Amino acid sequence: AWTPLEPKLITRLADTVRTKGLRSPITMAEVEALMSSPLLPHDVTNLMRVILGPAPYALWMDAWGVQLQTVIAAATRDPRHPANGQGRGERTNLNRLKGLADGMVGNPQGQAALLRPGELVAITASALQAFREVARLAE
Amino acid sequence: AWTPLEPKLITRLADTVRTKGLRSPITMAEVEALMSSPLLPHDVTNLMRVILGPAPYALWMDAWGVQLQTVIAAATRDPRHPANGQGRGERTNLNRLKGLADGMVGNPQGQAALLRPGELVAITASALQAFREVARLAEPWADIMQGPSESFVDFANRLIKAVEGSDLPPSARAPVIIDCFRQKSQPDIQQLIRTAPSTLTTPGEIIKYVLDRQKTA
Amino acid sequence: PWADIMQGPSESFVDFANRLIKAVEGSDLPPSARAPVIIDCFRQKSQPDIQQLIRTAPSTLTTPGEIIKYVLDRQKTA
Amino acid sequence: AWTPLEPKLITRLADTVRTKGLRSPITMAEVEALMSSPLLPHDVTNLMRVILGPAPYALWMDAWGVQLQTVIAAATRDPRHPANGQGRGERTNLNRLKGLADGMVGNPQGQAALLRPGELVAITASALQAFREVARLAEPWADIMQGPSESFVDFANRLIKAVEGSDLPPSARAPVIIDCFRQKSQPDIQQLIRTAPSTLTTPGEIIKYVLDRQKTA
Amino acid sequence: PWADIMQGPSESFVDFANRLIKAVEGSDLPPSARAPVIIDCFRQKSQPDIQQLIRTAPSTLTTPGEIIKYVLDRQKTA
Amino acid sequence: AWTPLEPKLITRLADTVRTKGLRSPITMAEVEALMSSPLLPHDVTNLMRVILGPAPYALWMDAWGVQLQTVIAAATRDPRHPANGQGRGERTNLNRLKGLADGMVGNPQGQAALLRPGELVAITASALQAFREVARLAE
Amino acid sequence: AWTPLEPKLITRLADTVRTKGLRSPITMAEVEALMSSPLLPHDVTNLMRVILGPAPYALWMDAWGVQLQTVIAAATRDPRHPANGQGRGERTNLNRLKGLADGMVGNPQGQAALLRPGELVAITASALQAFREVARLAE
Amino acid sequence: PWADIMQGPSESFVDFANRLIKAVEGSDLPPSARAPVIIDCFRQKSQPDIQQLIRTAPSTLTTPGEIIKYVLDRQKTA
Amino acid sequence: PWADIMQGPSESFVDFANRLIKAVEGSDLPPSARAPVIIDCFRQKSQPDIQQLIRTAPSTLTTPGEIIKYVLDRQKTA
Amino acid sequence: AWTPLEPKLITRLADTVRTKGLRSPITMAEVEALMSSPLLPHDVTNLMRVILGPAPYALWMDAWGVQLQTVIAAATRDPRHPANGQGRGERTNLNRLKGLADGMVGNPQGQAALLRPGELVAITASALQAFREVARLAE
Repeated sequence: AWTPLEPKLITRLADTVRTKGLRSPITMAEVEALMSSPLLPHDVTNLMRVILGPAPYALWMDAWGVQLQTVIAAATRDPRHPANGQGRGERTNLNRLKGLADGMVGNPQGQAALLRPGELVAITASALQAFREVARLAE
Repeated sequence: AWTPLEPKLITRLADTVRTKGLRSPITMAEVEALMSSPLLPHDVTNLMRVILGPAPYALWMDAWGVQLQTVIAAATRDPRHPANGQGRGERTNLNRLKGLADGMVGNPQGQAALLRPGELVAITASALQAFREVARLAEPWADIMQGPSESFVDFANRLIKAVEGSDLPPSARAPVIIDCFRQKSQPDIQQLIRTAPSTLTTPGEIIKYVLDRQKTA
Repeated sequence: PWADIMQGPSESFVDFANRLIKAVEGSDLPPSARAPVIIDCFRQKSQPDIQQLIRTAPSTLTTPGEIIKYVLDRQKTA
Repeated sequence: AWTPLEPKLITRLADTVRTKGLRSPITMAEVEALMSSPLLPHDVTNLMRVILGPAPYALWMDAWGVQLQTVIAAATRDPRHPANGQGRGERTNLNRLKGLADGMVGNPQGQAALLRPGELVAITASALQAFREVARLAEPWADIMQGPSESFVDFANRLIKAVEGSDLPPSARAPVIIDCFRQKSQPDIQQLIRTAPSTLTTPGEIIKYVLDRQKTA
Repeated sequence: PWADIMQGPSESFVDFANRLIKAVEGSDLPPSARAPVIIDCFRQKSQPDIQQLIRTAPSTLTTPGEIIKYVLDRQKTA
Repeated sequence: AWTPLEPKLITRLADTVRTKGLRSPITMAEVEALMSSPLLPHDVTNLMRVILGPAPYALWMDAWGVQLQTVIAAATRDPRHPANGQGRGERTNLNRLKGLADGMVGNPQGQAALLRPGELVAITASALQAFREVARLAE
Repeated sequence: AWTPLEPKLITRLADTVRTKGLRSPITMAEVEALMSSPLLPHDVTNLMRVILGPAPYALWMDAWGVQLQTVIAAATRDPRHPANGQGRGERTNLNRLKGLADGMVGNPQGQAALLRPGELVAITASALQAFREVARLAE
Repeated sequence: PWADIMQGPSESFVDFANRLIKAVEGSDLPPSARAPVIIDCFRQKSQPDIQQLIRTAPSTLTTPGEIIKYVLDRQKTA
Repeated sequence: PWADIMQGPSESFVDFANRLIKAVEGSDLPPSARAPVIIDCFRQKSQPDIQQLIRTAPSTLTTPGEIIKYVLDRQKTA
Repeated sequence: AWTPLEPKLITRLADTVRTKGLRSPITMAEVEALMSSPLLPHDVTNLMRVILGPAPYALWMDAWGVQLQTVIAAATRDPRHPANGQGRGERTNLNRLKGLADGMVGNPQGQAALLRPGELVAITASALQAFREVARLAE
């Protein structure tokens, strides 16, 4: 069952990003805090939509896609990925990682249903690395 | 039984509207949050009275009336409305939607008594759409230039904001943002984008490239 | 005092409308005299650009909300 | 048997390119007209030598080579090309397409002898696409303003020309033209469009409305 | 002469309309040609502020009286 | 039998309108005075032709037509109008009110013959209201 | 069988429109000349694309649509239109007039196949009236 | 004379390239010396804005067509 | 002191590079920290024309010699 | 046995480079003179360290590396290089050309011991071409 993040925590994090900036160690610590439980693509996408401005959000979408593509290359380079399965029918496509696959587009409940925990942690680590890249790039 | 919304949440939402404005995505998210349970006309009316100023409140009353009238036209166009009933005696008049009907004027308890859940959700959706209209109305992309002293991320933020919060179709925002990056964004960055050995086909890619190769100053 | 409210040279129109409606509704006027006063104050205050914008209205505006909507539509973006 | 194109038609086409330019729709129509029958490499080469200046001719040679190389890649990707044959001995090399193969260099009769009709039509389509590329390259919408003394039909002509002859998708031209009519087109016409009792949702409708209610001066 | 009548830079509109209607009705035109001439003289004379005011009329004005009423309503008070 | 209004009274009223204007209470009182007996369309038309300038006269013709049209709408909304009759053959057309009907065009005697007293008082009240509108509009 | 108009005549007409303008009587005579035989929607559309600038072409598309809509209203007001038939299965839709119907989009040969001569003359008269409107409007 | 050709202050670049290629190919140079001369004349003529535009080319341009394409891409729209 | 070295407004780039490399190699830095410091001093000193020239390098320059070669190739002849 | 170049000749060559520059034909002739006998990597490296400034020395190191890499590509393209041998055990690596191989780093005697005469002449020609490139580049 999907539970959304508190809008109070999200508002506090947005104001933190607004006053301290993207690169302060306190901001990265707060992001790591709100990046503790494995989030669904819907959660991370809306979180970055709210805390980041328009141009940093575009940059972050780009960087997140690139990092997820690196993850999928490593996944096709190793059939023992915690997102993959043993047979070929469990291979994870980027539509399933970005939340674009069938039964997931716009629906967080179905998303949480079909996604694997390894998928969730890989998406989360990818999003964190992308946030780091964009923060280092913006300023 | 009617339970009022917390004045603490209402005060926080009012201050959010006061600092961030009516159109910020955080404000719309907060309104969607306080618009979660189906509200009675009394609740939404007092909520908009408190969070909105006088002139936006007048505009919102107008827009809410218009949207409720569209709803009632659709209701008389379909006898299977969740606010309607099967017989003609359950047809829902605008006095019952705006809370003006008999046994409802000024009394939220009686309101909650006589109203249907379909009535409540229709009123709530109408009020949300009216709030969106008024927010879009209360507060030009083709006039945006990068100032001589302005940084590029500020210019990109301002431009993307003005382009996405405008009347363009959703499928026309990215090409417009790109072509505005290319023609605005004073000639140093113009030449920096022009002499791109790779083809940049996304605002994010253009922003990344410019941030990499920009003249540190 | 409502009759002393003017739209400043740099003030936007929604702020002026908010201030004016506040001062008119929080005053000693009868309830049935607020809308005509708000309209006639929109027409005579609200510095001559908006005055001419309201004057040359092909439609007849008979409500403060309608005047506000019209002015917000056709206002000089600046 | 090879028959040359009339020098009268070629002279008329050259003067058309000289007065109207490379990108006018009348010029492209005339080129399509003289590109009706499948031409031999000699014909197209001499035609572009005559109608184009030196620098556009260099650009066109480059673009024609690139397009022919794409064609030959598609040909090696499909043995059923109308220029190819079934066996490997009919595979078509770029020397045969550009007219550089044995028995063809400088001789149009031998050229017409050895060439295939599929070869001819592929060469012709390649040359047409290369001409389009060079024409788009040889000669900004977001910088167009209506001058203080300029009429509105001239401004609309210039703006529609620059918007349709640009890199925008076809589905993004009308909204951009409308929003440029609204934000450019100096504040008298801006206010004239703003105070439109009807909603104008097409550049033609906006042009008609403005032409009706414009300030005669 | 009616075709030489212009609205002066400082003249009001009712004086200009009076002068023009006087000169048009007291002339050699047929009776069935006075109203169209008066209208088309209101549109082309009557210095460009009122010209643009008549041009941007959301309704179609088909009578000198209607044009006079419209202009008197929406005129720039000065 | 039709009796014309005195040109002396009309000249005095015209000079009153010329010096005091259209909107002064003395002018409206004088108009009410000369609007005492029910006038035929000929009388009111010539009166407004003489006392009003050309442009106010055009405005007044417009306003008089509009008010007479409102009167005729009320008349078709009530068959008991003092201008109407009981049967449908007495319904009053605008040609009969404006003096344009058959046997009335340009002839005040025939006008006075065919017109009803209710017709006369309705025409008179309409003309007075139109004069008020034009006076409020001119200045 | 469809035969295109000569590009020489079209070039001469375009230069006539360029030097004399849209409203000169010589230009209207030349347009009437090139509007002699009933043209297919493809022909008139390309002709106006070539001879008219971008903004006059937009205006002309609007006016042509309006005039064709008036024609279709008259057609549904009279089942004896030379474009219509006797039964309801021959009723002519605007997709068939503007060349947007099935089997006609972009293909002039199929266009000439399915279209009626009454359809062609109605389209032609509509286009001529639209050209007149736009010419009167542009200058 | 090819060695006397300069790009005028108001002249576009395609006109200058046309004139230069015409004068170089219609001259007494050997056929194998036209391309290097055209390139080195693009670099030293073609007033200093385009000179600096060609100088700061991240890629090496080794053909008049490539230089023309690059300059047409990155030229200062004016 | 290496951290106080700036390229003068009139100084050429090879003189500035010579002075900077001299002061960096004849200082108290470890041997493994000279190349990164020389690069980052080329990027932040070396007045903004050369700063932008190095910034907009389509290739990644990872050595002082490569930076010097690139700048000498694409420098503004003056 | 390794014999160093005279510091008197090196001082004269350094002053020649200082007064005449890098590109003068007299300077290139002097370099060709001091480039007569096949030099060990130590000799050429110290020579360029002394006669060239810091920035030209960096440029020259770059160019020398590139030219030596071209030489090693030609060497792997032909097993009959005077630096190579017949078997695969005599293939010459860039560590042996730049003097970085085992038993050579910093020791000119061991360098002269293990190096081949073909190796020496290839290194020398590479260094001369690199000097020419840097001289053409510096001014």
